[PDB]
Amino acid sequence: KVFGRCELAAAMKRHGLDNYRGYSLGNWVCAAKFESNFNTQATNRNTDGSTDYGILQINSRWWCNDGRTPGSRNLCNIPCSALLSSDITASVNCAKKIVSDGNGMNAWVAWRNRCKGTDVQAWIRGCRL
Ligand SMILES: [Cl-]
Ligand SMILES: [Cl-]
Ligand SMILES: [Cl-]
Ligand SMILES: [Cl-]
Ligand SMILES: [Cl-]
Ligand SMILES: [Cl-]
Ligand SMILES: [Cl-]
Ligand SMILES: [Cl-]
Ligand SMILES: [Cl-]
Ligand SMILES: [Cl-]
Ligand SMILES: [Cl-]
Ligand SMILES: [Cl-]
Ligand SMILES: [Cl-]
Ligand SMILES: [Cl-]
Ligand code: NA
Repeated sequence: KVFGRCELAAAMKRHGLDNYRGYSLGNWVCAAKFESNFNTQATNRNTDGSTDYGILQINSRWWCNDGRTPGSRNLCNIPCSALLSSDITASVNCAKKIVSDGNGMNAWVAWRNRCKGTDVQAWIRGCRL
């Protein structure tokens, strides 16, 4: 599914991401924009052989099982395929675990490089929330 901006903002808020670990909704929307362009089916292969999956490009090195990442973990206890669903529940639940791991949203390199410190409220401006 490719979400609309405000559509995704509303979904993330309904799943409790808004201000989760202190990160306002626009941080999450911004991250999803640059990770996936709001496409739940986004995948991308890393240099190390892991793969990032879904709206928030969650990686198989730690977070999910794809059967093809040697030595990896599955700390969200999900198949990585769950992260590609039109239903964002699994991506959100797993993102809550990631952002709690100690480095906050810096776990998303793209967040650090493109969202951190910017006017992230722009990403939710206008939306009925
Ligand atoms: Cl929308
Ligand atoms: Cl947009
Ligand atoms: Cl918020
Ligand atoms: Cl915001
Ligand atoms: Cl990489
Ligand atoms: Cl597993
Ligand atoms: Cl497997
Ligand atoms: Cl594996
Ligand atoms: Cl393969
Ligand atoms: Cl594990
Ligand atoms: Cl599995
Ligand atoms: Cl959803
Ligand atoms: Cl889940
Ligand atoms: Cl933090
Ligand atoms: Na894994």
